[PDB]
Amino acid sequence: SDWSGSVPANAENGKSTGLILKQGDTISVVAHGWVKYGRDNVEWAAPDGPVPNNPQPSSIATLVAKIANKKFAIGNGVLHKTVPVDGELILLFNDVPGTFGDNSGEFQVEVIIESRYSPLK
Ligand SMILES: OC[C@H]1O[C@H](OC[C@H]2O[C@H](O[C@]3(CO)O[C@H](CO)[C@@H](O)[C@@H]3O)[C@H](O)[C@@H](O)[C@@H]2O)[C@H](O)[C@@H](O)[C@H]1O
Ligand SMILES: [Ca+2]
Repeated sequence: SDWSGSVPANAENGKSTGLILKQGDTISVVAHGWVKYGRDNVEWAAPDGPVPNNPQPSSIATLVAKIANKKFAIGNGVLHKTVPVDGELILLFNDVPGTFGDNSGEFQVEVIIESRYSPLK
């Protein structure tokens, strides 16, 4: 993997991967494991999001990619997706701001930069 590490659910600013992406690059991601987005026994999330017996609002408590303050869905993973904007890849458990204090656990995530942008010409 270009980067492998943990994404803590309680990190309100996510986990910086150090991968500096450019528009037109392609990346793949897979994310494993389980986190809590609250203290109650039902408030569990996979990267794809809350367990559906306790749904939360759109995008909340899901694993997203933050690139230059833009957010993109990742969830359990993506394959060979084109990057739309330049920026460092930050992986984030997208809880509601200010509600990370009751979060626990971490995802195990792998990122591969499948290609760096180069046009056919
Ligand atoms: O949406 C993100 C948010 O989800 C959870 O909070 C929403 C949850 O709040 C209330 O649930 C309880 C009731 O006591 O209140 C706390 C809120 O932190 C929960 O632990 C507990 O279940 C509502 O009554 C529920 O309908 C609603 O789903 C999570 O707790 C927050 O930290 C935040 O991540
Ligand atoms: Ca929370």
